[PDB]
Amino acid sequence: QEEVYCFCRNVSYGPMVACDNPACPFEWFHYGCVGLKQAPKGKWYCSKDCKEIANQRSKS
Amino acid sequence: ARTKQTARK
Ligand SMILES: [Zn+2]
Ligand SMILES: [Zn+2]
Repeated sequence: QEEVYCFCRNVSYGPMVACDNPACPFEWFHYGCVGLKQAPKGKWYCSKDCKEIANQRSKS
Repeated sequence: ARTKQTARK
């Protein structure tokens, strides 16, 4: 099945993850869309922001 | 996080 997800505006290639952030515009993003592999041993954030969004206003 | 993967080309 072909469904768009990450801001990439393209379909889910295969390697993906879901935004583990209270917000995260979506809840499915591709690795080719973002940056990672099999997602770190634990949890990944839909996007470089999806994570920062979970931190909620942080100097980091 | 809920993930769905299939390796990368
Ligand atoms: Zn997100
Ligand atoms: Zn994408």
